[PDB]
Amino acid sequence: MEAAHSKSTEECLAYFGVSETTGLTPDQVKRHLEKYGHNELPAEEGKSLWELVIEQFEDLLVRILLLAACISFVLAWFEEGEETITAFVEPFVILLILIANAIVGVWQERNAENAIEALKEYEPEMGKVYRADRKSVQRIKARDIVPGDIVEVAVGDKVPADIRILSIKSTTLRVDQSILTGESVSVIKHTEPVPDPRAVNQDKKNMLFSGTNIAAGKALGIVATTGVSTEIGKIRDQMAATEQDKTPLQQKLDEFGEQLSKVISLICVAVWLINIGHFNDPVHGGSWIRGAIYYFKIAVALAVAAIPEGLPAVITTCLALGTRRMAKKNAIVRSLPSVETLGCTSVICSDKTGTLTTNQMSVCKMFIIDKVDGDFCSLNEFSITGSTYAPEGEVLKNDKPIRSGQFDGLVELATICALCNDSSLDFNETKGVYEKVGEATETALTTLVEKMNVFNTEVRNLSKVERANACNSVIRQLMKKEFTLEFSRDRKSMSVYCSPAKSSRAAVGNKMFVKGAPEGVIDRCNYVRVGTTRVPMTGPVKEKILSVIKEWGTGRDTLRCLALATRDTPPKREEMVLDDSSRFMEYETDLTFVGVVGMLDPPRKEVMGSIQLCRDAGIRVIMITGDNKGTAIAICRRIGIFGENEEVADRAYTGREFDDLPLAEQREACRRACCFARVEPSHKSKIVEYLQSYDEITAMTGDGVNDAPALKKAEIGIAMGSGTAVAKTASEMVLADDNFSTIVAAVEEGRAIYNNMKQFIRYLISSNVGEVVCIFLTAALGLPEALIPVQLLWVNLVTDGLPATALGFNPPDLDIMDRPPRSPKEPLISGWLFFRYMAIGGYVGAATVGAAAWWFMYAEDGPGVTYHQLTHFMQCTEDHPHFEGLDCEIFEAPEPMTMALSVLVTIEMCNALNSLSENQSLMRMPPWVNIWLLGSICLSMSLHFLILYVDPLPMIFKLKALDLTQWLMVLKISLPVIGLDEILKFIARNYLEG
Ligand SMILES: C/C=C(/C)C(=O)O[C@H]1C(C)=C2[C@H]([C@@H]1OC(=O)CCCCCCC)[C@@](C)(OC(C)=O)C[C@H](OC(=O)CCC)[C@@]1(O)[C@H]2OC(=O)[C@@]1(C)O
Ligand code: ALF
Ligand SMILES: [Mg+2]
Repeated sequence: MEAAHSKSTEECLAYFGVSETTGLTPDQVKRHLEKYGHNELPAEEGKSLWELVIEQFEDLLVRILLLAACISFVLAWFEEGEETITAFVEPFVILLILIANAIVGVWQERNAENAIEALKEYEPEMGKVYRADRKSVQRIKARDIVPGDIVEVAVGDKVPADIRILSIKSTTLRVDQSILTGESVSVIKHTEPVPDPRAVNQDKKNMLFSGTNIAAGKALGIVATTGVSTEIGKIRDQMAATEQDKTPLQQKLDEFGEQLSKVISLICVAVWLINIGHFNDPVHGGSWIRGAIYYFKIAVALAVAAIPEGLPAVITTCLALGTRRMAKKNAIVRSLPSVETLGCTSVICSDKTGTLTTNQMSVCKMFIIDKVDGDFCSLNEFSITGSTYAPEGEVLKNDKPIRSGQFDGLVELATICALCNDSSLDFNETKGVYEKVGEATETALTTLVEKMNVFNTEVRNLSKVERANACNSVIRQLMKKEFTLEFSRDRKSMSVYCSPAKSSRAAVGNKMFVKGAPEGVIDRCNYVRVGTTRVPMTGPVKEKILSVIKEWGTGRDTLRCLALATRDTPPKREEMVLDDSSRFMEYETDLTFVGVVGMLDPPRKEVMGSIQLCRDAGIRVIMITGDNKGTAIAICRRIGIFGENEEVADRAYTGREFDDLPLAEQREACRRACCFARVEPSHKSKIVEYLQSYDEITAMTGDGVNDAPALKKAEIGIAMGSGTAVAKTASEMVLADDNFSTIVAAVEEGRAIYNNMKQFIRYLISSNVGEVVCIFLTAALGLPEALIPVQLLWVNLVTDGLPATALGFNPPDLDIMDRPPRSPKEPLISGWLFFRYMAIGGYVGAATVGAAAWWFMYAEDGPGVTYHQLTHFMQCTEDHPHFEGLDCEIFEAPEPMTMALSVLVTIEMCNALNSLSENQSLMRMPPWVNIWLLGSICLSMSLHFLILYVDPLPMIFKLKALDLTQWLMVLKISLPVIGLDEILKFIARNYLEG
């Protein structure tokens, strides 16, 4: 039944045609079970052993790299009897690399806790229903419950399905709806219909939602919806499909892969445009069965030269080290790519209760009557320090430490708070902190009495376990609580009947201690406490009291105010009907006013300063809470979201107010307003979505189950350490210390890491640019293979793979948190830098080829072979009278290819030094700052020498250890790339922007 809250109790029974007295018939259960299904959220584990491997090769650059491997494999059979020592190594290596990068990712992604499974923990196993089978209550499986079942719930039970309340058996039905609102405050329910068909969950006070637990009371109701048709089902549904969108950096890499395929499939064709002059002459020495292989030998040569392999290993390494670095800053990272994304955060959507606050009710203000004289009435106001449930704090009279035991009014005030209280305080020995037992608004009273200590009970020597209820127990020893007149809706108040300790039952001295809403209580007061004396409640007195409650109730404070009064002469114990709540108000009349306490969920001390740091960083903070707007706006003023006296008429909306706005004005409101209160779980994710339509990298912080849809939807989901498991499993990061200042340091790292990532991304790509040009020349000019598609691999894995990771330890800027967040669409290479790295790629491509061609023309151990005959390396064993010189097997020798490799390697060792900064010369900024970069380089060099000397290594790379004559030439070609960029750096900082 949709919108059962809008219909009456009798209208819901008619919808299913079920008797409230008997229940569903076994026939009715059969039909409903087939129609609506089982009351159960569908489990979901998308990650399987096979499907996690398939998605690894879904990358475009992987597909291109894969094909080459296939091609490499095909072109390995055909080989002579002098070079057949190695043939399958290149394809084998490509395949191995492909598997390794893919395999590592799975291990760093498969290890993920399923959020839906955690959500199903809020699904009870058993349920209590009434059916036509047996007259007694049947306890069956909760999944066997169907819409129409007459379900009974009691105190401590967990609500199985979304239920329309039929009858409340107890006086009141208190319900904890923290899974939907994020507030643990008990909600008093009723059976009256809620006319508004668009009312939110906080408004549906006649409904019982699945997953929630009964705080107190017994009730009977009818099932409205089951399974995914419930409010907790809507949470489950929003936690499916594409859980996380690609990071802005991944979008840049995906943009790179797309345009890279447009180039390789054009350059190969560009070479095809060149090879025309050879097809003219009628030659049958190289038909179509051999002349087409030349295009596949350059395709795989351009593939490994274009695709920046090794980069997935460098990024993963840098991100893994960044996690451990942030781990020491109490920041647990569950998703590595979210690190880069957090640095680009411009908007932080935050939760109020438990996140911005401590989720621990604290009484901070209280006043009693000072003196009364006619129209004059002064008060004794006090302030209480402490933001936790712990008995740590003092009472302040005009910001002075004054003992509460002196004031007789405070002695009676503490007495009421101790007795008229169904809750207690407990010290968790495992966690080492004080926790509440019962109602939060009641444990606050327990904590207050402990702080006050009106009888000066020596408690500084008691253990923390015994300290919890020390001062409260002292008061209990004075007054024996006979019984309590439980809370009523017609009263908005609660009283307890107490007799003096060690006294008869027919004795005189019993008292009733009342606690409730200020309006109703004060109106039922006819007297006023002045210390130990009593004066009549007059006009001016009542008005003065109501005035202060008005101030504490609304304003910069906005406190939950409770009035405290006692019945000096209560009815006799026998003349009080306890089975009738309608008579309780008459019992709570002729009261004597004592005092008023004010309580609130206090903000954390490190929040206001943190938000300011976010504002200084160019990041705005928005509050999205399920709490009421009144406290929401107040807390916003307390932490700096709103001004102390700023007009926020059009800067704060409720859930219902937000739903009334059209889609256009809703999207706009997310950019204007900063406070959204009394919202459903779906509202939070919708606000994030709207902000993501402005291309804003938005983050989400929370701790509750109702935050899960927003935590998942946002780019960076942040969960509190002392929060729910659902919140953690649906988040990217977890604040272990529960500090909001941790986020500031996390963003600082996120910006610092990316800047270092912004360097070796350029370093590896610029290397690949020089490799493509190198292959483009030798393929379209006539020269033999200068660099084979096997050497490049080791270059883009070990030679360049090490200095790239070494650039991840570059010293970050000092003004990194004084600059607004970078644009998500900001390109890595554009403008002058696009031309700068274009010249470098052309230099490396030229330098490399020249080196291999230097071993021919101007050589020392090579045959003088000029350019007029060097390009025709194919015509040697088939054309001798026009070409002979020396040996025929010289073009495919392991000597000139090593010369090109030695230059390429040495250049990248120099290019790594140029990649230390964007527009800062090496002369100005010392190259010896990063000791790690020198190190990567040295290791690589040795490796570059290790790959030469150790004979079983140049066997597969076709290399040769250069002598003094050949090496020295390398330094004379690679080194002037330093001065090349150096000028380019000077121009960009003297003609553009430094
Ligand atoms: C590595 C091999 C090169 C040849 C290549 O294909 O990359 C291009 C291409 C894909 C882009 C270009 C390359 O374009 C060229 O260099 C033009 C080649 C013409 C030569 C022919 C003349 C005879 C990048 C490399 O140019 C240089 C000059 O820096 C910069 C940048 O790339 C980045 O910022 C790195 C992203 C990982 C991209 O414009 C990028 O495309 C866009 O999506 C970006 C944002 O990616
Ligand atoms: F703690 Al909330 F909305 F879940 F403020
Ligand atoms: Mg919360």
